Amino acid sequence: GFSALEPLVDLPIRFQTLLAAYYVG
Amino acid sequence: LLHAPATVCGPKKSTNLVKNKCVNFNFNGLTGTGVLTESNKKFLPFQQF
Repeated sequence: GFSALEPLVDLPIRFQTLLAAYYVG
Repeated sequence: LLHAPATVCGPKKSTNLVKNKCVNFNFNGLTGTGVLTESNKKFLPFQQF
């Protein structure tokens, strides 16, 4: 499937996650 | 004039909208000359130009 990713928020100024089956690219 | 690229925004001196004549427009970054008619094209909520 094809789906374009719209901008969510641009913020002016080791990766972990918490709660699964998540990917990482 | 260092560290992050800080923006201090600026003055907000807005004028009335022009219906149909050749005027000089300053649309918050865009400068030119033309007629500002109404539109039928539909934009997106994140798209500005």
